[PDB]
Amino acid sequence: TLFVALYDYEARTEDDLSFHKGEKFQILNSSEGDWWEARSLTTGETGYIPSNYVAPV
Ligand code: NA
Ligand code: NA
Repeated sequence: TLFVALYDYEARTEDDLSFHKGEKFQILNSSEGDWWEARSLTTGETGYIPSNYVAPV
């Protein structure tokens, strides 16, 4: 399942990942809590994204 960003998000540090609304992600870890480790299908960048900012495609 891919996930798609509902809103733009600007990351605070190198650990979280900035993204634009409509960006799609493949999710690598969702089991660690509510920030999921994800790779952007736009750029390939990988980092934590807030799981409440994305929805399944
Ligand atoms: Na970042
Ligand atoms: Na969500």
